[PDB]
Amino acid sequence: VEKLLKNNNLINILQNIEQMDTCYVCIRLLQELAVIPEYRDVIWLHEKKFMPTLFKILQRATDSQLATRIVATNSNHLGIQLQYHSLLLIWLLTFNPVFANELVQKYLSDFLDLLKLVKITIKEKVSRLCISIILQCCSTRVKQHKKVIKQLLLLGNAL
Amino acid sequence: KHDIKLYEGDTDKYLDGSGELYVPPSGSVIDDYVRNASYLEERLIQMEDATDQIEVQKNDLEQYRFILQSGDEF
Repeated sequence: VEKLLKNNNLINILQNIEQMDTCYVCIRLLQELAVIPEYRDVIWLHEKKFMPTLFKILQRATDSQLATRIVATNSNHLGIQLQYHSLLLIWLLTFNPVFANELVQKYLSDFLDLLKLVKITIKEKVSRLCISIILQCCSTRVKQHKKVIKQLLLLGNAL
Repeated sequence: KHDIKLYEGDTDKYLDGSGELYVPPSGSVIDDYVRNASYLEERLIQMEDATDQIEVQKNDLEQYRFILQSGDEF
């Protein structure tokens, strides 16, 4: 799992999102492995490569109106899964107390966007997970939770 | 506040000119709309009370400006 992560070819396929097929499979392979506690630690090492792309799918959904139907990612089954997978991969790493503190400090801009997802969707899959990922980082267990809470409430209009 | 009389005219439809325009072809996120109105409203009611308060003080003082001047001379 660590080795497969370091490589060029599997991450290149994952990086592309303008072919639904490529991204869909890749995020799922990563995420499925993340269920088992041990991988979470190695998967986080290679984070900085996949993670902006995972954020890009989520942002991309917020900007394109649900009032229409496109076949790429809307309110139809394909889109619903893409968003879900990305958020699920995230949620899993964030369960570890240190990782979650580290997530907020690096990914801050991208992180605030979760609030937005909850609002535009009706999908109970997309929304539960956005709120949950925030809840984990706001937790008592997490180091420097007082700081993260200020940052969220103030900038992101969380309250 | 605006000195505007009640508008009803009772439209949800998008077919009409006014229908298309005062009612979006976009969806309805009930939270978003509530928020849009709440914040402006908080400023406005605070504003009106101020306007009234300021106006009464200015008016009293303007009236009695001249009064005290006349009285200084008598």
